[PDB]
Amino acid sequence: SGFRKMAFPSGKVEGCMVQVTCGTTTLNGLWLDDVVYCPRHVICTSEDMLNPNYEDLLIRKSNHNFLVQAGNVQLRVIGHSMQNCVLKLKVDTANPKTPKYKFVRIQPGQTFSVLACYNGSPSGVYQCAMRPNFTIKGSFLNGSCGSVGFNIDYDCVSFCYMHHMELPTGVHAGTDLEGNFYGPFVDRQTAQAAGTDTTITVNVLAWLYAAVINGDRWFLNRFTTTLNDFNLVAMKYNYEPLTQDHVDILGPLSAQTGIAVLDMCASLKELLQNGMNGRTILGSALLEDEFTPFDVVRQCSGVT
Amino acid sequence: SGFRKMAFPSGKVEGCMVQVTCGTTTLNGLWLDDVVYCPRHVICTSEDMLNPNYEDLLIRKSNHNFLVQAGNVQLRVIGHSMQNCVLKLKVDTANPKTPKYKFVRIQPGQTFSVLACYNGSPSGVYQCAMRPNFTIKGSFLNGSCGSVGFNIDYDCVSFCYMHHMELPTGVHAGTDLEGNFYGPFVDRQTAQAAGTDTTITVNVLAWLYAAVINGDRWFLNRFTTTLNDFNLVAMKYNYEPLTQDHVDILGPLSAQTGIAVLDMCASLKELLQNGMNGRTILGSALLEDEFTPFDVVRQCSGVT
Ligand SMILES: CCNCc1cn(C)nn1
Ligand SMILES: CCNCc1cn(C)nn1
Repeated sequence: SGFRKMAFPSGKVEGCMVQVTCGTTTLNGLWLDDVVYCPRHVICTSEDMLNPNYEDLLIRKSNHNFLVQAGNVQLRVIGHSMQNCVLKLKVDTANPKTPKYKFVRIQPGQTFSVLACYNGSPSGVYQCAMRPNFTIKGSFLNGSCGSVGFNIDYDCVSFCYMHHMELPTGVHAGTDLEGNFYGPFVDRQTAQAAGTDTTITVNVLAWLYAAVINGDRWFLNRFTTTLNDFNLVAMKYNYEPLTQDHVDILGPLSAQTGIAVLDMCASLKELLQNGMNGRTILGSALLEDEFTPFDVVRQCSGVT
Repeated sequence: SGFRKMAFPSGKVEGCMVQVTCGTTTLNGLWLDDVVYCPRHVICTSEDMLNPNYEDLLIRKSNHNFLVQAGNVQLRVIGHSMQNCVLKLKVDTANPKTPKYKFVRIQPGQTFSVLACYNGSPSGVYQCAMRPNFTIKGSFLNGSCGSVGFNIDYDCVSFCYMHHMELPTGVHAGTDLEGNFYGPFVDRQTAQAAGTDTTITVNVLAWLYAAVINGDRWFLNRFTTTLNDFNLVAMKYNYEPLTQDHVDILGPLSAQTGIAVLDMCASLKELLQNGMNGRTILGSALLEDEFTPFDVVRQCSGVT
């Protein structure tokens, strides 16, 4: 019993982190096979960052300018290329600790683990969600860029995020491992404001199911609703619309608990309209939206 | 910027987890050097668990009854002993992945990371606090026993917890790595009720400092207080008394923010008396008490 915000075990990713230095900028790289992946803004002077031309900046760079250190050993860079907003540094040594891996681009509402690193050294691991506005609410200090987000399917690491940017509002922006930003963000020190940070409704419902499974049931009411009626209330509270696809995904939790998804929607509707009245659910005073239905099933079933 | 409930990178501990089987019971062991540490209740039939005599049960056990598997390879058990509530299985092979390590017994209010494991395989990592009533609020299913709690100081893993028990109220009890239970709990399926789960005041204050550092300042007020005045209010709200030792420990956060500890106590006093009025602090609607002052300094400074 019990339900925690749980990250994937980080060891397989710890084995991939290296330090990348270009001039006076040090950040983190991801070493998979004989390629080190890092944010292309490693080549920028904080001045450059105001209006950088990456293709022009890169003409001034040679392989030997990219200093890559794996623990206390230097890697030899034998080539470099820019793909979207990431650099790919080809090194002469395959990472011997390379796990089975994939690069995936996640959807808003999907969760992942972040291994926060500084100077290629892991500092901690925490669980994130891609927000509906394509920001993440991370914990990143200067030097943390190139830290990565991932999911693990048994022995295969799916890398989904690389950290690039903090917005003036202290939320985070980054790329998939093909170097494509999530959302409208760019690797430039400019006015970038996030859109509405809506609540990931299907994740809240998942977490309410987690609550029932773990004996927190005070919020269960006598009501039901419809997708359309629920969605009118969701919209009013800046919740993401619930689709039949979401209902289908919650089916297994529905089955396990015997609470119809639309009944749980009617519980959530009353929580939105009435608040928590100073009560908690799974030790939270707000409705948690950074567990997916898959997360709740995984944690409630003990997958390794 | 940003502040997350962050666990230590788990890789050094992942390298230590093994499966221990005695008859039909499989749980987790910790393999350090040529010793596997596991809960002694591995020898119990769920029946045994009602009133177990461990010394008598152990007379019926031989080395060859303890099946220890590290990944898909069997370890040879060449001796076993009981220390308090843990078994020490001596194996013929030193764990080649043994990190620098210590066994420490933590105090209530101290935080640590848990690597939740099943069949010797890591499932996730999360951050816990030893509660003032010597329970922890974990995420543990059947098979999770022998999962461990730890802190990391650069390259040295301090092991502080091994998971043994779920209480009827779904909170968790376990031992240090010398096999001594935290609190009054025993490895018997009997009436064990936890005492008052008080709030770890010094940790709340630490987290309020974390909030100010990260730009959440709405709760800062014009007031101060005294340790004695604050403690009268703390007692009323089932908060742990604040000592001068706690004030001393918060000194560095005081210095960094220029908010005197007693001023922050007066902010916390108003939050207790007035509530949050539907506002959040670092994305929480309740006062978080599972960050130590050391945690806040570490995360706010980016220690690896
Ligand atoms: C535009 C990316 N090509 C740069 C380069 C040059 N060399 C020798 N290796 N990589
Ligand atoms: C009471 C603990 N001693 C048990 C034992 C017996 N052998 C051969 N190895 N360990």
